[PDB]
Amino acid sequence: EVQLLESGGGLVQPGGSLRLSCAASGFTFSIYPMFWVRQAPGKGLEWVSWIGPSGGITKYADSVKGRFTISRDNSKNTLYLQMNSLRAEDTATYYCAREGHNDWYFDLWGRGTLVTVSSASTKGPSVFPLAPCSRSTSESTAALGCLVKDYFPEPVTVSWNSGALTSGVHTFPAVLQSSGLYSLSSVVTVPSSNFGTQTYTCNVDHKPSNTKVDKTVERK
Amino acid sequence: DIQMTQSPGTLSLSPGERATLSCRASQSVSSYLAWYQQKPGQAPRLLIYDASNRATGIPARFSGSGSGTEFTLTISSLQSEDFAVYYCQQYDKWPLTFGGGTKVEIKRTVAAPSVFIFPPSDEQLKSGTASVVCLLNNFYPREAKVQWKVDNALQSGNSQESVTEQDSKDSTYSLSSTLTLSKADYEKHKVYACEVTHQGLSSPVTKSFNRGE
Repeated sequence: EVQLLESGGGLVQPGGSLRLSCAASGFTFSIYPMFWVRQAPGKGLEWVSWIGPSGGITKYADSVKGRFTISRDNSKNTLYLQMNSLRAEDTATYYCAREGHNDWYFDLWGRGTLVTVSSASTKGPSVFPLAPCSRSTSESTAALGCLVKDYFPEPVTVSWNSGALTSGVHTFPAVLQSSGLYSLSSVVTVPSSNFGTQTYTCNVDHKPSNTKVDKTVERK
Repeated sequence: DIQMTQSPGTLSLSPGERATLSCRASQSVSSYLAWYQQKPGQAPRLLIYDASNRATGIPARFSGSGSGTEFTLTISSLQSEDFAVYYCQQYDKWPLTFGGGTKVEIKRTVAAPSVFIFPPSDEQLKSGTASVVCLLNNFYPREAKVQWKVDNALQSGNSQESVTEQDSKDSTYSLSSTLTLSKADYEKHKVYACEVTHQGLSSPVTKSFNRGE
């Protein structure tokens, strides 16, 4: 299978410097030209840089030149992005592409690496139980959950009953606060009966700071 | 240089219905036009290239057309997995430029937003901070409004909100609203209430609670 797996992404202070990796397998690498393209957090797509097969001409975009340089080891079959003096707006997930036949469209994409450019420091979240003070009813459905507050950077996976519970679960997308950190809640909706002998717990996991917490919302 | 114009930026249809997408340039690009599908959480892939040609793999219900300045992606019958975001790029003039995207969203029957209100955990309150959470769960369509009343007092600039994607099984949306206050700020007030306006039900809807010392 034709693959592009890219790596070497993560958290960097601005004016720092990153080297990115795109690893090509399933095809004759040394023939095709290659691209890096980026998409900002949430927003549209934007080309970054190009390179002819051999390695003997490179091209860059305005917002990018002088700071970025694309390169290539044909022998290991691997595309490189070398990144210097990164602005906060250099943040984005970065894809490599390979151009299709005989001009600038992209017929193969990688899975992507996320690049996070900020002074903000890596921080583990706190996990707070969303129990309703709703001690009543009789109302139909029931909801409990989790607040996952003050972390950096993304991502955090959340789960319930270690995998048993999946139905009625909503993990919300993270939200950059005004302090400059992320927060997301994760709720679970389920109708009143089964609860009797059912326990409820968040499995919050944050690999950039190795926090692994299980809070179990106390029922009422 | 050639900015790319994707109208409308979103589209709500039923699975089965025909979807038609508009891409346009600020000048002729003849037929150096390409369409890209990007499923939520995935990479993009090539759908159409050279305006009209399909990349292999891609299924026949996908069709591209147009020429010059004005372009059409057509999905003959919309399947579950065609609910995605779709881009276009002109490749006739340096530099390379991309359309800003059309999101094909699933249209649905109007749906009942269950409301739920969550009191600050004593665990939070200690560290000097207080998050009140309001959950609009499983509803339709996306456009919905929630106000915060503290002692009947209307609030601004302290809450944030968050929405899932269309659910794989019932196609609804859920929504989190989060009011953030400091302990002291919180403890010198009594009624906390979430007011939810929505197409889906009668008059405005309110869930609340009081610190009740």
